[PDB]
Amino acid sequence: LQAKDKPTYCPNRDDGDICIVLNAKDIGITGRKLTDKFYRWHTGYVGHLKE
Amino acid sequence: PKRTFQPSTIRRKRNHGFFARKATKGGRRVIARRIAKGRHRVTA
Amino acid sequence: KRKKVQAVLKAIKQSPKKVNLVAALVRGMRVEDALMQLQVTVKRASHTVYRVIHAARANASHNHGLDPDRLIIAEAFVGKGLFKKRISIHGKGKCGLMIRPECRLTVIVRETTPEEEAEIARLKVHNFKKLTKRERRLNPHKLIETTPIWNRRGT
Amino acid sequence: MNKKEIFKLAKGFRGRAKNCIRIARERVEKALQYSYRDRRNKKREMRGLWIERINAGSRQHGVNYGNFIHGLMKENIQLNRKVLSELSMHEPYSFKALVDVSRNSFPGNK
Amino acid sequence: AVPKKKVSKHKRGIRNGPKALKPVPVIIRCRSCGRVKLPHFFCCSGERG
Amino acid sequence: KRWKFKGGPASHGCSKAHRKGGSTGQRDDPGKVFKGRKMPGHMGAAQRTVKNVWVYKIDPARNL
Amino acid sequence: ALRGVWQLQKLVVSYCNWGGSSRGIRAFMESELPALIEKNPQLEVVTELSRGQHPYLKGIYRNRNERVVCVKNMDPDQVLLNATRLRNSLGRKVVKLRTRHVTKHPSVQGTWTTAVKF
RNA sequence: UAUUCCUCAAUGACCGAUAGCGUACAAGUACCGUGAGGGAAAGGUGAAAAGAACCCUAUGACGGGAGUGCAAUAGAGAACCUGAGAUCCGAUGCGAACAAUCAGUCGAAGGAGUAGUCAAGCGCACUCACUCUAACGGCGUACCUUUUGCAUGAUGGGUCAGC
Ligand SMILES: [K+]
Ligand SMILES: [K+]
Ligand SMILES: [K+]
Ligand SMILES: [Mg+2]
Ligand SMILES: [Mg+2]
Ligand SMILES: [Mg+2]
Ligand SMILES: [Mg+2]
Ligand SMILES: [Mg+2]
Ligand SMILES: [Mg+2]
Ligand SMILES: [Mg+2]
Ligand SMILES: [Mg+2]
Ligand SMILES: [Mg+2]
Ligand SMILES: [Mg+2]
Ligand SMILES: [Mg+2]
Ligand SMILES: [Mg+2]
Ligand SMILES: [Mg+2]
Ligand SMILES: [Mg+2]
Ligand SMILES: [Mg+2]
Ligand SMILES: [Mg+2]
Ligand SMILES: [Mg+2]
Ligand SMILES: [Mg+2]
Ligand SMILES: [Mg+2]
Ligand SMILES: [Mg+2]
Ligand SMILES: [Mg+2]
Ligand SMILES: [Mg+2]
Ligand SMILES: [Mg+2]
Ligand SMILES: [Mg+2]
Ligand SMILES: [Mg+2]
Ligand SMILES: [Mg+2]
Ligand SMILES: [Mg+2]
Ligand SMILES: [Mg+2]
Ligand SMILES: [Mg+2]
Ligand SMILES: [Mg+2]
Ligand SMILES: [Zn+2]
Repeated sequence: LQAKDKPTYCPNRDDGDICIVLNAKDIGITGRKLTDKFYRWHTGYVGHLKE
Repeated sequence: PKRTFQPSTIRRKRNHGFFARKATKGGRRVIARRIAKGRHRVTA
Repeated sequence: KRKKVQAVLKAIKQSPKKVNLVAALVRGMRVEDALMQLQVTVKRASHTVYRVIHAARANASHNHGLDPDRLIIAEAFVGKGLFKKRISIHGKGKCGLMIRPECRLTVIVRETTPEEEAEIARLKVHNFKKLTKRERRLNPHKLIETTPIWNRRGT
Repeated sequence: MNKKEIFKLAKGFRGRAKNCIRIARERVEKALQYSYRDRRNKKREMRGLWIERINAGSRQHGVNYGNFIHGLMKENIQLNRKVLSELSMHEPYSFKALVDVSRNSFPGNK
Repeated sequence: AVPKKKVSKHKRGIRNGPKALKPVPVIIRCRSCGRVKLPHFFCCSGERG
Repeated sequence: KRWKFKGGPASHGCSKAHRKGGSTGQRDDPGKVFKGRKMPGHMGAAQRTVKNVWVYKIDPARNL
Repeated sequence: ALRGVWQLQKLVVSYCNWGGSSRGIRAFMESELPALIEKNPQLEVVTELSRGQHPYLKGIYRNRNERVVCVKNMDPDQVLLNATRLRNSLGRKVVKLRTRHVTKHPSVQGTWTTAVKF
């Protein structure tokens, strides 16, 4: 996506290719990350950190 | 409130007048100092 | 021959901000449309800007041979003048500094180009389009002429 | 430094930093310090750009930069990184020839 | 409370932006007396008043 | 009126803070006013729903 | 000289025969000016007198450019060095060099694109 | 031999309108104080007033023409030679309402305006042409003083001109 595999790479331009990812529900996850990895975010109100 | 300057012409002439300054030795030096400086109003 | 004709009024006893607030309304307007808008704008500076625009049209007509029906307001700007310094007295023995202001007004007019006349004719046809500020100042209002009629049989 | 010479260098500065001598003298000196530092930082920035382009050109044929540059060192080919990157961008077949020569020289592990 | 810093020209102009005047959409002039007026303003009554 | 606050006393020395809200935060940690703080503003004229309200009678001739 | 065409055309030497700041440029004319004229046949050397002013060397080029170097209070070696600098220059404006390799065809085999096959 | 309330003549590597006496100008004035006392500010049209007859628009010319004059922004009523800066209002070109920070520096797509050279066939490609703007990327916590040590939430400074 960064177009870092093209020999005409320039950092200040956007010339990456288009990535089409198939079968996203069959991605592999190792270990116990299904029940031990969390996504957390704060909604701006005090005491409202969500996981 | 009652301010400090309460005017009275006879009191002014009796304290800072020409013949009140001319009466004592300090006032005569005041008159000499005023004339030497060049004041228009030598006395009050 | 002469492209631009100006008229300057000095020593107006008002604020430059207050005068410029009305002077910025009429920039880029036609003269006979600005004169009509200044007669329905309720401000103190409206009479002054009316006088200066009137004098500019008169100068262009009389001295330099320009056509009064085809004048447009190229520029209209405000400069400072001789400010008068007085003292304002507050409570508790303090003071500030008060200013009585004075300004000058300059109005510059020119003849409308034939291309701009074609623009005005294109703008006066009916369309639903959003107008930019230049086109809106070129076509500012709808002028309606009415006659008084006594005993128009109704209410 | 002169006042007018600072007012020439503060040309194009936003705000009161192009009119007032007290404000313009501070911002001009910071600009001169940035220019002095960036005369040294430009060299590192450009060399990193060359390495990125050489690596991108070389990995197309399956050879890493680290193997490719050491193969050209082993074959006593003394083209520097700037010229190599320009070759990768503008002469793809000569760069492919250089990649093949370097692969025959130093294949590395893996 | 006092202002902590000086208000720059950029911020002063942004503040005074929306307060500028706007033109009037409809203007009427009487054909007889020639007065320029807004709608719903009375100037003249016709003849035989 | 909006949030049924108590306000301040009507006597005993209180000066010009009879119906004001009082404090609006703690000092310096956090150093800011929290979101959702109860403050004066426009009241009512919003949409509300009343649940479990009982139908007593029906007049189909007049649709009442 | 741009593609064989010499760009400096006129070299004006303005001096003064009375003032003390023109001693170096005066002594430059007897010593180094004939050698410069003899070794530069294509160049035109003009001599001007301006009493009571400071001396200078003015170079006038083909692209309608004038470059003036004031040579007050200088030595003949410095005056000759600045005359040589005037001769060796194309008369272009003194700005930063953007590129040190000027080309109009950057590629012979064609610039790499996405649709390049090997 | 000492001094200058005084007079006459002369000199200055003394000053030149924030300087020189407090006072280049009706100053120990105006103004402040009960009083003793304190104590300012403010120079210049043009060679000569020839200081703008007359016309137009406004209540009113200080405006726009006309005329005098070398010159009129050289057009003033204790002020008009030159006319800098902070500051205010406009015009032209580019950026600018989905993107944050001592506001720059190093690269830079694009947009806009404008030049010249001459061999060859009066085109066209050459001058990295030149000037203004800068989407986007990397990097970047003001200055002075005082300190073992300050982006410091330690001091000082609203800005400009003169001293
Ligand atoms: K003049
Ligand atoms: K940047
Ligand atoms: K403190
Ligand atoms: Mg009051
Ligand atoms: Mg009082
Ligand atoms: Mg103030
Ligand atoms: Mg004020
Ligand atoms: Mg209670
Ligand atoms: Mg109560
Ligand atoms: Mg109370
Ligand atoms: Mg109280
Ligand atoms: Mg003085
Ligand atoms: Mg002066
Ligand atoms: Mg003065
Ligand atoms: Mg008195
Ligand atoms: Mg007059
Ligand atoms: Mg003169
Ligand atoms: Mg300015
Ligand atoms: Mg603009
Ligand atoms: Mg955008
Ligand atoms: Mg921001
Ligand atoms: Mg740059
Ligand atoms: Mg460009
Ligand atoms: Mg172009
Ligand atoms: Mg950063
Ligand atoms: Mg300490
Ligand atoms: Mg120390
Ligand atoms: Mg630090
Ligand atoms: Mg601080
Ligand atoms: Mg701070
Ligand atoms: Mg201290
Ligand atoms: Mg402070
Ligand atoms: Mg200063
Ligand atoms: Zn009417």
